[PDB]
Amino acid sequence: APQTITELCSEYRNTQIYTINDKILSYTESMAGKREMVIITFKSGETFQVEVPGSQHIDSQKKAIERMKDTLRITYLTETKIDKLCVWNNKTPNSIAAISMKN
Amino acid sequence: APQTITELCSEYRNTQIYTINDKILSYTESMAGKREMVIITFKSGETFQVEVPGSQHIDSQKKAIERMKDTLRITYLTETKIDKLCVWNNKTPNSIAAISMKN
Amino acid sequence: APQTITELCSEYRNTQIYTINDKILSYTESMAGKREMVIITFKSGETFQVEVPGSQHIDSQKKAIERMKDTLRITYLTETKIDKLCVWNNKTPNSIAAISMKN
Amino acid sequence: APQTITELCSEYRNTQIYTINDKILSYTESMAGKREMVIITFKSGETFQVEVPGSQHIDSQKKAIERMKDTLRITYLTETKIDKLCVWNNKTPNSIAAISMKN
Amino acid sequence: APQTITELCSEYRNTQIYTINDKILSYTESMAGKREMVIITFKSGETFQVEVPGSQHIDSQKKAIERMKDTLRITYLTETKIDKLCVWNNKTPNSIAAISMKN
Ligand SMILES: O=C(O)c1cccc(O[C@H]2O[C@H](CO)[C@H](O)[C@H](O)[C@H]2O)c1
Ligand SMILES: O=C(O)c1cccc(O[C@H]2O[C@H](CO)[C@H](O)[C@H](O)[C@H]2O)c1
Ligand SMILES: O=C(O)c1cccc(O[C@H]2O[C@H](CO)[C@H](O)[C@H](O)[C@H]2O)c1
Ligand SMILES: OC[C@H]1O[C@H](O)[C@H](O)[C@@H](O)[C@H]1O
Ligand SMILES: OC[C@H]1O[C@H](O)[C@H](O)[C@@H](O)[C@H]1O
Repeated sequence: APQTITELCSEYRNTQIYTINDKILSYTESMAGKREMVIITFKSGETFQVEVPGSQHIDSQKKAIERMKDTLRITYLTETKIDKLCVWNNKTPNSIAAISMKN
Repeated sequence: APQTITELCSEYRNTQIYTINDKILSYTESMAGKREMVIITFKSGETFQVEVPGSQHIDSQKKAIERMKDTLRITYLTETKIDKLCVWNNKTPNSIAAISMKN
Repeated sequence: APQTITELCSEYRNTQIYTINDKILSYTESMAGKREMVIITFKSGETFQVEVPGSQHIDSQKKAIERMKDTLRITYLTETKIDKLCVWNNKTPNSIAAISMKN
Repeated sequence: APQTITELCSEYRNTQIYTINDKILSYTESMAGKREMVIITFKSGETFQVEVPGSQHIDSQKKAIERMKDTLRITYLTETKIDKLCVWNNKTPNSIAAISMKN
Repeated sequence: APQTITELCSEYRNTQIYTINDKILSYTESMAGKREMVIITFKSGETFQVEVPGSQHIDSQKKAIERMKDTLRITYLTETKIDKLCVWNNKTPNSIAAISMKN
């Protein structure tokens, strides 16, 4: 298995690493139908989503999507610095595939 | 996908944005049959609900309804300021579609 | 839907509101067979349970019973003040239907 | 239903209350197959388990076993003092049936 | 049942104890398909994973894998010191079987 977020991210096409090195500025959560998602922003203005679960996801990703949203909320609330995001860049806002944090 | 709670809110009929800019003043949770819901209030006097799951909701909203209640509870306990609420105004009290928090 | 805990409580038979205006004094949780329940007490001497799930509950209450136990635990741990409890008075100890918190 | 951990523990024939009055010293968690369990210790040296699920349990205990492990972790992390443990003392380590905490 | 992580770790082939005695340096979480996993690192240079669920896991391990990831997140966020890890050494990076914390 990969040993770093960059190694993992490189296994996928249409992805890139953002080096965030910052805490989340805003957290947005929606339960509206067909928009069941989370959006985060940083003081850089950069904005990222956890996508609504769809047919682009395999069954094993369903729990992992829910976990990713749990992680972003608690990351927001604790003011924890995010190090990198691995994101798909074929989505607007770019879509999170993985996150890393260091202290 | 939308980039902000206002953009997302505007995709739905019968909604409006409340700019709260404040922590939750009271949190109410019911496990009484047919009233399995959460109600929050603010110092300003406003009251909002997370509706009981019902036939107006689509399957994808089930998990998101539960997440929203989770979010409201930890937001309350941590005295986290809510920025905006996207609510449906055809319900009494108005019904939460989305929330945002800024730091 | 109701706007307050008292409104909600009054929709049900065999209920009453206790005004607690205090943090939980003690929290007890059991995984013992037939006694899978939570008990809370207050310095006033007042004791309440979340009932063991049973045939008196409907399916929409299953998640909500688990949520209520979750809420009592974290409310205890954080020394959060409880405003009111809606309880069923045809159980001993009285059984929690709904809870509100407010400082 | 019981109103205290003592009353509850008295309904079982191989149980014992351990008066702990202390925070958890160590927390151990395993996901190893057939050893999916939690072990806690205290400075007194006293060691306790949440048993692996099996035929010593009835179905109603399954969610409660997961809850109890959730409780021990957050109790450990928050340095929360445990008052009492009701345990089955026919197991090594003694097996947790219920927990109480007071402040 | 085992009374310590050391005893437990000894019941498995291809495992060893790592004495960590430190907080986690970095946390990585992926929801990318076929890489739904968590990676942790320490200042010692060691890297460990919670494996992607797979045919090597038995049904009783599926909730325990999710729990372990939950534990690693909150341990990271709270700067909690890890005592030992029981890991499988037939995986790269080595795969977490059990964790102990004291502190
Ligand atoms: O999500 C939509 O596309 C939608 C379409 C038509 C009505 C609508 O709102 C109703 O359902 C929501 C919950 O999804 C809420 O209860 C509103 O009060 C309803 O009007 C949403
Ligand atoms: O929720 C109702 O409309 C209802 C109907 C009949 C009985 C009832 O209360 C009983 O169940 C609650 C749990 O939902 C509690 O155990 C009471 O003690 C029971 O009487 C509610
Ligand atoms: O003594 C009793 O009344 C009693 C009832 C049900 C189970 C029980 O203990 C056994 O099961 C628990 C877990 O439910 C635990 O493993 C004990 O070690 C078992 O003896 C006692
Ligand atoms: O697994 C989710 C992933 O699925 C595909 O790879 C898409 O191209 C991405 O944009 C993303 O949605
Ligand atoms: O239970 C998980 C465990 O399963 C097997 O025994 C493998 O050999 C280990 O590498 C580990 O993956």
